[PDB]
Amino acid sequence: REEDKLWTVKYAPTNLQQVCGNKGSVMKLKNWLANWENSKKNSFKHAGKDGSGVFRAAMLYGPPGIGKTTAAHLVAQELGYDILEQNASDVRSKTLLNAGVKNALDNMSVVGYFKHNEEAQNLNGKHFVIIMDEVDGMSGGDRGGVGQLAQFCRKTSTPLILICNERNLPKMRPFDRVCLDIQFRRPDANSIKSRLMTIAIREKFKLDPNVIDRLIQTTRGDIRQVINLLSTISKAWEKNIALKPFDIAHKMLDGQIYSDIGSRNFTLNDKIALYFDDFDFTPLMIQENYLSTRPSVLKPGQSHLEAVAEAANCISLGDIVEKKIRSSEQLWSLLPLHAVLSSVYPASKVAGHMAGRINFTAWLGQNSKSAKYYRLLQEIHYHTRLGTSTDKIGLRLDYLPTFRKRLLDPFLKQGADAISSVIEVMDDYYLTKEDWDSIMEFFVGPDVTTAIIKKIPATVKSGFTRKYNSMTHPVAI
Amino acid sequence: NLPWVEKYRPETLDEVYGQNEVITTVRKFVDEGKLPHLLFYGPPGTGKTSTIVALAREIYGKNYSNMVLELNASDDRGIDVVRNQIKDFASTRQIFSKGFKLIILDEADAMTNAAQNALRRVIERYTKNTRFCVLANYAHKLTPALLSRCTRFRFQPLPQEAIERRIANVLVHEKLKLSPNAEKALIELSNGDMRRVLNVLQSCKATLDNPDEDEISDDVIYECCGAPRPSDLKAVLKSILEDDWGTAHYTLNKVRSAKGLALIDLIEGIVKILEDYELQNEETRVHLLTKLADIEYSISKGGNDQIQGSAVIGAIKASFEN
Amino acid sequence: WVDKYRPKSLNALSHNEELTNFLKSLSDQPRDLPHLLLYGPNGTGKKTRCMALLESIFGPGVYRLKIDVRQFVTASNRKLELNVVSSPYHLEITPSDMGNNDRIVIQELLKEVAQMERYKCVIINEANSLTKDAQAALRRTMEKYSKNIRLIMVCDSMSPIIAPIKSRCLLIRCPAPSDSEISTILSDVVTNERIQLETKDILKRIAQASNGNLRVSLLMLESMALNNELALKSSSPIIKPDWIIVIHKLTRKIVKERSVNSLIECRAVLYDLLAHCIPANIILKELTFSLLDVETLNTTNKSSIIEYSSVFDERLSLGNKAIFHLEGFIAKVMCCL
Amino acid sequence: QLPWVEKYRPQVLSDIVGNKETIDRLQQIAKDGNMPHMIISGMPGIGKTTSVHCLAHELLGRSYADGVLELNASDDRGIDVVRNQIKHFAQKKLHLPPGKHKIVILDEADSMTAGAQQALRRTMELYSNSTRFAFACNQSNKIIEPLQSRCAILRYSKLSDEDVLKRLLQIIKLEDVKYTNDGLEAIIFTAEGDMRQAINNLQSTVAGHGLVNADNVFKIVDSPHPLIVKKMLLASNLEDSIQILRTDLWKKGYSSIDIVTTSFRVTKNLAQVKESVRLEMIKEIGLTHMRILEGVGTYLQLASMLAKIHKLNN
Amino acid sequence: PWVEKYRPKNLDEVTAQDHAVTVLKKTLKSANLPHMLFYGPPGTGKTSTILALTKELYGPDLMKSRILELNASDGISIVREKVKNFARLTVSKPSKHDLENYPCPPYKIIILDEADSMTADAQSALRRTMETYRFCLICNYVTRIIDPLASRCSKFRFKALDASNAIDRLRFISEQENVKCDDGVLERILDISAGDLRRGITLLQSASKGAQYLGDGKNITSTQVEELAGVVPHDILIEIVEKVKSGDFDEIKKYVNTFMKSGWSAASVVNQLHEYYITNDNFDTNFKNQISWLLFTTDSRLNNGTNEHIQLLNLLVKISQL
Ligand SMILES: Nc1ncnc2c1ncn2[C@@H]1O[C@H](COP(=O)(O)OP(=O)(O)OP(O)(O)=S)[C@@H](O)[C@H]1O
Ligand SMILES: Nc1ncnc2c1ncn2[C@@H]1O[C@H](COP(=O)(O)OP(=O)(O)OP(O)(O)=S)[C@@H](O)[C@H]1O
Ligand SMILES: Nc1ncnc2c1ncn2[C@@H]1O[C@H](COP(=O)(O)OP(=O)(O)OP(O)(O)=S)[C@@H](O)[C@H]1O
Ligand SMILES: Nc1ncnc2c1ncn2[C@@H]1O[C@H](COP(=O)(O)OP(=O)(O)OP(O)(O)=S)[C@@H](O)[C@H]1O
Ligand SMILES: Nc1ncnc2c1ncn2[C@@H]1O[C@H](COP(=O)(O)OP(=O)(O)O)[C@@H](O)[C@H]1O
Ligand SMILES: [Mg+2]
Ligand SMILES: [Mg+2]
Ligand SMILES: [Mg+2]
Ligand SMILES: [Mg+2]
Repeated sequence: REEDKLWTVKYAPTNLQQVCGNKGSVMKLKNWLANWENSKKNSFKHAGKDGSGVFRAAMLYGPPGIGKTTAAHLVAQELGYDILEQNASDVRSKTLLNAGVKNALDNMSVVGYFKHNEEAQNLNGKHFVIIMDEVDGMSGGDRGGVGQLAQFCRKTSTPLILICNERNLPKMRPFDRVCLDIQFRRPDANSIKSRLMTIAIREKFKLDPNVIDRLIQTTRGDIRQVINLLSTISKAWEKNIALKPFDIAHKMLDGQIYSDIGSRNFTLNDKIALYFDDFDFTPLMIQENYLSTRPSVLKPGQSHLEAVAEAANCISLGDIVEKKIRSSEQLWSLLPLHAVLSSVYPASKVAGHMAGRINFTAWLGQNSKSAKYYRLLQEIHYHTRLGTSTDKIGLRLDYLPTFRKRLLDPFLKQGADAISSVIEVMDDYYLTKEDWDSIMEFFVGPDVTTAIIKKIPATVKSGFTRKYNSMTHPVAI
Repeated sequence: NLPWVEKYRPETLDEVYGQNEVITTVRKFVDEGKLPHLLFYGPPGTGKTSTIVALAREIYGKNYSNMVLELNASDDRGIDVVRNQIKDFASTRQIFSKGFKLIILDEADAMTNAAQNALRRVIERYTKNTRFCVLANYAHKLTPALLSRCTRFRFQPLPQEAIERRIANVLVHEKLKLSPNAEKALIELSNGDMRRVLNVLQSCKATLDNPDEDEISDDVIYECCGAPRPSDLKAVLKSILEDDWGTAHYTLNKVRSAKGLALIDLIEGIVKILEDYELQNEETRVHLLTKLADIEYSISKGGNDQIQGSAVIGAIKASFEN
Repeated sequence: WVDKYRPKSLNALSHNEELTNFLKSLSDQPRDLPHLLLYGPNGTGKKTRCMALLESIFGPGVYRLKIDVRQFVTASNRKLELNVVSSPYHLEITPSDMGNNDRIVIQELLKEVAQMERYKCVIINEANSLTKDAQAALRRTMEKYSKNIRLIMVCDSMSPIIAPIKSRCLLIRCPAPSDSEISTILSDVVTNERIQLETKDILKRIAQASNGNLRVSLLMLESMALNNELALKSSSPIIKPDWIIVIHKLTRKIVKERSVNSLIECRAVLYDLLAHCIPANIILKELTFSLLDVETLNTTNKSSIIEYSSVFDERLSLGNKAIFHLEGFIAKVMCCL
Repeated sequence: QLPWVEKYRPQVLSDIVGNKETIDRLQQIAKDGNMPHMIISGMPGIGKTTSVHCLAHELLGRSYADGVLELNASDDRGIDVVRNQIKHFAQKKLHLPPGKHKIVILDEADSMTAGAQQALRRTMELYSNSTRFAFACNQSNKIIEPLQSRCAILRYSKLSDEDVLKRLLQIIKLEDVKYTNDGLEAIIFTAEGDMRQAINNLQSTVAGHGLVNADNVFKIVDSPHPLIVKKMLLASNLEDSIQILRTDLWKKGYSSIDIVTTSFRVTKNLAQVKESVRLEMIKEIGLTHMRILEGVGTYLQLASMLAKIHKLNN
Repeated sequence: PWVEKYRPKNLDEVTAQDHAVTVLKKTLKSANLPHMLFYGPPGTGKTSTILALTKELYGPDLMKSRILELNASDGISIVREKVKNFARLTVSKPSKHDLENYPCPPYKIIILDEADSMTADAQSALRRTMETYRFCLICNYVTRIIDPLASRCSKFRFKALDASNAIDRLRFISEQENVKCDDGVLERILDISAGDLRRGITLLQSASKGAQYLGDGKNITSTQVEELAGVVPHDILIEIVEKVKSGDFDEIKKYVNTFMKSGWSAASVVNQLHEYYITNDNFDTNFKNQISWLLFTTDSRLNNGTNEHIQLLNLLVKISQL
């Protein structure tokens, strides 16, 4: 019907110009799917202008709810292909994969044939696009699924598109080089904001831009979560169901609450209940914005800095308590204590007036970035272990400063003829281009490389790519 | 040949000791016939299992082997157990009998949160046709819902009268001679645990049964049980309090090495002795208790034992200077 | 560069003549080779000594090595497929990629490798990241298979090692290289690579700045040789890694400014350092040992800084979120100063 | 015999007391019909399962027996189940009013393994036209990220004291039992937000001692009396506190966990002392609690806790 | 290795433990050899006495047929399919040459070592497997094993050897292997390996086989033994205590940096410092109080797997501030 559908399904994209964010990856996937036929004609050996001609299959990965499935379905439908979809809700064991999909690997569609075959629209209507979605979600009930799908990544005859959430997971190791792996990222705030404004204009109801920015900060970029939360719909809504952590942070940091007249009106039990209001976001919010308030509860002879120091000490104690709690859930009884140490005591110590605005916690984004970079470093070590004899931690600590002087330092001065030397160097360690970018990504400090990598001309980078796509020395087993 | 734990197990209600407060209400429940879901919790070696088995035997007599399901700990603890065995035992009826069936779980506190939720759902489902009686050692490791669904019963440790009556009873049916101080030491060590008493009595029996008539002195009981002697404890405390560092260190090392004692019971006995001293200043007690608790918590994680022993000596000598 | 000139045999080691003598003495009895436990600071050349003892007892074919994958079944339904870098005569296990399956994977892989067939070597890299269950399983395997498995455990500061392990292997320590021997081993490299050294004081300077770290000294020499057109003169601006400079700037900001307005930037710098693959203990150690070298401080401030660092180090080793303890330590430092 | 918790369980959505904005949201949902997939998180015994049950009832009217699939912890929820049965139920044909939908209520969703939760993703995404999932979990952290992204999160706050007091007043009025105000205060103190536990303790008191009075409540709950704990914590001489802990609490066989929890819950309500001293005493009590939970529940730890509390109060 | 060549194979080579062999010789002449529970510190000789008694009472040829040895590997299926089967296998027929020399008892022997960290369900099955059909199980913590097992099994505490009875046997080894040692080396190997004995034998073997490589035939001096076990030598410890006796922060920091860089990388320096500061007779009581307290604090810090450099520097600074 019209009003019975969800907001995520009714407002889902229809073309490729509505998918917000990650335009580069979508364009790369579309170009690869379009030129797949020419690459098949040449036996998958001549990488044409993008190094994406030798890859049989593609792999989509990234955070949850970015548009992976939508983008894949839309780029498959736009070129006139026929979609054969398999997901986690189907038994993708080794025997069942051999039975069902292996037979339909190279065959032609019957629905695609009987659908439209008389008008000269496109010759790829009968061909298959096999979309293996949720490949990371294969449980223990699918034996040999990863290996059989990695084998399917080769010796195939139709565009195979794999979708996962954590590519650098060691379980996904058999997909090392046999598939083109493009990466989806958390879309910029502007695109999500524009999509929200469009949806709100269509639904005929206005919001404050501050509320939109706060929602985008809360959901951490999951567009699906944003739409599903907006569907719940104004001050009462944001103040009681949606943005509750911000209200908790604002109420627990008030100076008038911990005064004697105020404490007798708002006793400790109300503050602990305020913590229990949301026992998953209050400690992080408090740790985020406890040292940005002008106090009014300082003792007669206590400066700001030592009060903040005591608050941080109690914060560390509460973090230890939280680790002890989450180590064993059956210790639920320790939740009240974690209320006082993590949330109530520092706020009490440094309560007062908010200097500026209350910001959402930044620990989640930094933790996700740290996990991603840890997995990237482990993947780099998996390749370079045979020639360094160093630990996965000492590598980043010692080797990479020299690798910068070896890999990119020639490019800034020698120009574009030193490509052979740097390829020779990076081939003594079984290093690839994605590994090169991952290496350059890590350089924090005065040696930041994100500004210089874009400064160099694009012709040099394209020449490097096309020259590297020719020669390869990746075998050591 | 059978262990005294099983041989001297109460077969009826009247053969349990020191639990009158719960026995009267259990008798009221059984003669009224309104037996609800029970939670028997308390320190180990008290009589929970014996009490519930005796109650089941009294209620069902010979058919006890038919309507009583005695389950135990993990035993390949999957959700399949609570989902199939208990569920079919509660849902299916009984043959050639009248009344409600009984399921008794031993040490049901080792269940995870999911298992406890499953069990409380099963209890809520068939609460009209069967009654659950669960045993536990600590009433805090259980979900509050499962605790509320039933009625609790705390089995307080056995006082002197009950354990002495049981010593008399075990002396009736056995040819044994026991010294007046031996029983005093036995009760001081038992802490109110009948199981450990029956464990140590037969061990000392088999130890000194040369003519079947020797007198069980306190030294052999202390050796079989591995508990510190008050004389050695007081001697170590006096040596730490009065003598110098070398002498006190040597005495502590020789006492804890020539007997086979761990620092835990050393600290326990030492603080138990220090509890009743006539201290002048209170900061002494404050520092003593705090530092010895810190030493205990550090010993709990297994450090270098000589360092913690020297720290015990230092704390004792530094707290008793005011 | 650094891997180019690496000794591949006991004769090729130019450091610590005593240890090379002991190793060549051990390599004369292939029939009886006891389990070995090597300990010592990082960047000393103990893995090189392992692969050189292996080269001396076996053929030169030990250095050609390949990575394989083997599968095991855990308690749950998550059958693990783990990688291993092996050789025709030895194999290496680095129990850092997995965290809790240690006591299972170690014992299982060892009992499988013991039964494939004169023995085979298992080098356990980072033998200090093994929980007590892992070490217990390891000593069980050492008791069970003694005729086909010879463990050479590489570790550092072997305090977290259970005593039955220490008893059943020969302990060997590898002291850090003195600046003199570092000077000779750097002169060898600059001679083999025709580097135009102006004086010989730059070698001693690098040795002193490396703090007895051999591989760090070599890496720094190579990194600074690519900046002066392979002509190292007396004006040598010693270059530190890309993270030590940030830590020194943070230390200077802490010393110069003591306020929450600087604590915000300190937390930002800590975020930027942690998100980019740098552990917490390393950051804490570096910040502590850089806060004690400043000349503006007195003895009381340093004696308080070291105590606060010693407490927050345990608090870091006991918690799961590092930024909390790091910010707490920085706040306490600013409170003391 | 019949548990009062089951007999007086709310059946209409308006009878539920406590959270007001979320109950109003659910009322508007049941009045409109367009219900989305929803996770309901919160502390135990606050009305989560009852909420979704009355919601499904008011939504489907005379179709609850045909278009509602409930799976609690006592049922098999593996991979085979979520693949076969849930999918076959989502695809079922059913002629419902233009606003209503089918309902799959999964209780204790945090107990479902990750492998089983992975399979529900496309099942709940593709059939959003005739199937809406409702999860009821205690911890919203054990639910995988995709599920948390799909369905809206609804947190239930812990119950305050006036709401539980009003519910108990309604219960005692409809039950015609004698009571005293201090007995109701003891019930509120012991319940700490658990409405189910409050009703259960009230029924137990009424059935055991007849008159709801603080002494009978503290006798039947089998917990340290808050008055004696307050006297132990607020004593002047440390020797007095140690003697009280020795002869009154430790001798009667109380568990150390119970002693620490009662001390925590009494120090929270000690409105005579200041706020900072209360917070620091709670900090020391929590330190002792964490020490006990690690295997050492020795009397020495409680003695040290009392010593620290006395040193702080002095 | 010497640990297995000179392993005690009969009941009289053992000299350290004496209180445990007399009672077993007393029970020997009766077929009532019961289930038994050995416990104590490692390297005490438990397995030695077990193998000695099995060899004395069963014979050499039957060692592998009816005497079974099981250890702690990874289950319940092992017990329900093999260990119970191993318990119920019809015992092999001892030939006439065995009866000629060895009196055979009418039961089998099954040795389960390391019974400490076993699961309770396996124990509930194992008590049944042993009661319906002997066993000699071993652990080092009697608290972890459940009580139904220890009920029927009689306990034996294998006491840790003292420094007195441990020398002669060691001396015997020095005579049995023609190893040439120094004068004050034996008691050094004893104290460095205090408590356990097999580690002392391995240390002696390693020192002998190392010194023999030099071809000097010289007395094995004590510094070799102190270097093998990883303990810090006395000269470096003297340097440390001299630097910390009177020195500023900078010198202590530089010296501890040099130590952690090139010196002995073990964290056993705190043990040597404790021994030196406690056993000394030059420091007063108020000093030793804080010395012991600081050493205990530093040990508790180091036990948590933290960095040793920072903790050692903090300990040295604190012990210097006094
Ligand atoms: N770029 C986008 N613009 C607008 N809506 C989007 C966008 N990406 C996702 N959505 C919404 O999210 C819904 C489903 O997103 P999907 O792309 O299917 O999620 P996903 O990328 O597959 O991530 P998983 O599979 O759940 S881990 C769509 O129906 C849209 O409503
Ligand atoms: N009250 C009692 N009267 C007489 N014998 C008792 C009593 N309590 C324990 N025993 C003895 O101790 C043995 C063990 O008793 P159980 O009831 O099994 O222990 P429990 O109190 O139920 O707690 P467990 O078994 O340690 S979980 C019994 O077989 C008796 O021999
Ligand atoms: N707000 C409320 N108003 C009235 N009665 C309530 C309320 N909340 C809970 N109850 C009572 O508590 C009983 C149990 O509540 P449930 O919703 O089943 O508990 P729950 O929310 O599912 O939490 P669990 O199942 O323990 S994790 C209900 O049957 C009611 O009698
Ligand atoms: N009293 C003794 N006399 C002579 N040698 C002994 C004595 N006690 C131990 N040993 C030696 O030490 C070795 C240790 O053997 P075990 O009996 O297994 O020691 P242990 O106590 O079992 O150690 P575990 O198995 O780690 S608990 C023996 O093989 C002997 O070589
Ligand atoms: N005798 C030697 N001569 C030259 N270089 C050496 C020698 N010993 C070690 N090295 C250097 O040490 C580096 C290896 O260090 P490594 O053993 O990985 O450190 P760690 O001991 O911390 O694992 C090699 O790059 C090598 O150049
Ligand atoms: Mg998807
Ligand atoms: Mg019992
Ligand atoms: Mg529920
Ligand atoms: Mg042994």
